[PDB]
Amino acid sequence: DGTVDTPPCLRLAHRTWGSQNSLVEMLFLRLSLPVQFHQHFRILNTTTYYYSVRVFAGQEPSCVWVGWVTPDYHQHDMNFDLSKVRAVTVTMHSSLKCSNCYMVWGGDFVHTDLVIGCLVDLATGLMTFTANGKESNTFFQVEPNTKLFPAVFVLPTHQNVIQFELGKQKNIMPLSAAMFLSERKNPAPQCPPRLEVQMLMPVSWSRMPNHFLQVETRRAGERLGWAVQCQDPLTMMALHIPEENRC
Amino acid sequence: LLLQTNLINYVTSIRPNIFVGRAEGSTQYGKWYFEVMVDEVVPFLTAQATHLRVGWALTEGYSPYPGGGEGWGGNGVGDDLYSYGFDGLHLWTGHVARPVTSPGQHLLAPEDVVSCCLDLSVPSISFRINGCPVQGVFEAFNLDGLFFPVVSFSAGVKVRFLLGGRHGEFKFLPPPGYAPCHEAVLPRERLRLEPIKEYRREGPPHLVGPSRCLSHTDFVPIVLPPHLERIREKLAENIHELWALTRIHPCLVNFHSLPEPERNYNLQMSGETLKTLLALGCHVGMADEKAEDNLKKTKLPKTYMMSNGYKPAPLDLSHVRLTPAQTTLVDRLAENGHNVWARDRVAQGWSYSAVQDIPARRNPRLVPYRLLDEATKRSNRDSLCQAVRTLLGYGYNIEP
Amino acid sequence: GVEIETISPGDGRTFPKKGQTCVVHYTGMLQNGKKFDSSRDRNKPFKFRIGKQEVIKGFEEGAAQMSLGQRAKLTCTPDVAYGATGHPGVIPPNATLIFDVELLNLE
Repeated sequence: DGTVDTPPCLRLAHRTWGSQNSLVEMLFLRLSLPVQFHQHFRILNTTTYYYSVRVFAGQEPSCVWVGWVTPDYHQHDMNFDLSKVRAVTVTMHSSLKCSNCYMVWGGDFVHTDLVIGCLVDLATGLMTFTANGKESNTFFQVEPNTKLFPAVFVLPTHQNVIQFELGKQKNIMPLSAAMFLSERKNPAPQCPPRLEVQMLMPVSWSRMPNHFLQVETRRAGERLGWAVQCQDPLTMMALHIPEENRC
Repeated sequence: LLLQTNLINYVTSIRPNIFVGRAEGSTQYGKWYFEVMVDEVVPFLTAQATHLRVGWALTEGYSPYPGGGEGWGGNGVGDDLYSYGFDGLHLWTGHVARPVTSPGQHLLAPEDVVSCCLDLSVPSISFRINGCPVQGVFEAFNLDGLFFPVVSFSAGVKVRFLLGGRHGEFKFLPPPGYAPCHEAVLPRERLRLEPIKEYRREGPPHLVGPSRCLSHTDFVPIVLPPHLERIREKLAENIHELWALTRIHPCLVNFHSLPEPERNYNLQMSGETLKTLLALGCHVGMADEKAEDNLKKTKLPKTYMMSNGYKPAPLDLSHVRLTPAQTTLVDRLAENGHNVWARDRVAQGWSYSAVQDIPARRNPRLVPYRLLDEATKRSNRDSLCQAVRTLLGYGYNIEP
Repeated sequence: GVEIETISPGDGRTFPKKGQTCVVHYTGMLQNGKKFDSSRDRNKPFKFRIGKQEVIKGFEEGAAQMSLGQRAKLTCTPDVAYGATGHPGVIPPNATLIFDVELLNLE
């Protein structure tokens, strides 16, 4: 619980370290409540929201990745690096870059505690990162209509790997204001039970459909190439959670 | 705050067996083109619109699942950034809709041909509808994995695939620098349309597990002491004689009567083979050096002699023997020779193709030993076994 | 006026005139992608005529620009379509409306 001089914080610690061969593989962790960017693209009316993470001692910055993650993230590779990030750039008239994730590598960024922070303005559309009160030149421009989630993926090299710190800045509204519609005007950070951490399970159970689409393929001819043809109207009911984009 | 349910249309994807990837040891031209022909399609079979998108996809990232997935539903090639597509009006990537200006501004309709191009060397994906160029061009995508043609056909649509000229006639001429995809057909099996990561198949109910795939890494195809150098020279002479006998030209001569360029080539080949054998860490074969000519040549008879009259004098088949434990070593040496030959060809610009385009710097056999054809692998194994038997006949025996 | 992005071309020979009943098949949805109303699932084509003011003014303008046998995406600013609050329980206040209207036939 947040104190007078301590913002509402969530701490992640390794239950077992150095005992019974505890796993030290990098873990992918995502927050529950995302931030919804404003559809329109033009001090209490600020559109910027800031959250910080206090990296405790014993954790190497080189194995620290904090930022924002697109809800379309399905990567569970141990060898995690900034260079190994899926991204594409669309060029029309216009030129925009869309990526599955937006971190800055901790090793290139920096027993001191590295207080990594991320500043995102929904109206501006640009994301900035500040560590220990020092700004950074790394900037990313997400699409105007997006549902980015808070992102932090670390490799556990210490009993306490990383801990959250949801606190309002000097003039930037807390992330809880953007996460919750009701608390939009409330400047006091809160840590409600819905704001729980989530890890990326490598495999999850999924129901196999009873009836599949009937697809038949054959060689049309020497000059017509391969041909496929399916004539079967199949429809399905979809349950989608607004919090996290899924079907 | 709550959940919403609506009727969505089931989607599935198909893909030919051909694989195209980019790597340091690339065996492809780096730029491939395919054409897509669309037959009669019902614009609205159900309440939801028909989902038709064509583009490239990653071999390990794009794993479409029937039913649930990213976005509201109907996951296709544009639903995830692992794949890219073009539906006619909007260029989709990662379930993000971005309209692209077109000369026709028409959706996917029958009696139309869709042409797309991709460059492996430089990230650039360009597609054209009915020959009309599209301003929107995909760019700045990493080359890991393999890009393959894929269509996310809807329930009521019928589409035709034109991978290359051999498979079918192209509606439009390929752009310069782009080759038809029929030249990228894997030699192991013919190019046929197959579902991507399908866990179910029809059973005359045939459950299917994970499908094995080859990454871009798989797509990439010592000291000689004077005492061993003498044996290497003897093996060079023997190999030259064997090649002359097999080819039965001035090269069709004896081991010591071979032409000077032929003798130099045989010496270089024997030196390379000896270096490869030494790098394998086999046993010391410097034994019975004087017994190199122990075997009796069969070239003395007129029938074995070539038409030119020269006697190559090769090693005796009965005298020459191959150790059963050396079969693995022979196969490894043949694989190393094939790999170094493919690397040398790639250094000159030669790449894998369905045909032998020597002026265009294309090597039809530029494939790794694992992916090599049965005939080529058998020939390499036979050559390695013959070399091992020749070495054994000269008194050189190693354990590997 | 409302923006019209022609997904599918139309003949354009005939146009909906004033006082003539018009048949549409719309699949409107919000900006976020969550659909709210559509006439295709109900299997009942929607019938309306220009000048009755029954439909929103943006919809009438789009139908006026619309052509027989043509599919296009029609988006509405919240000012013209349900200004401030409008249709509680379906359309949130100050929300845009994107429609996919298509002419099966005229009167």
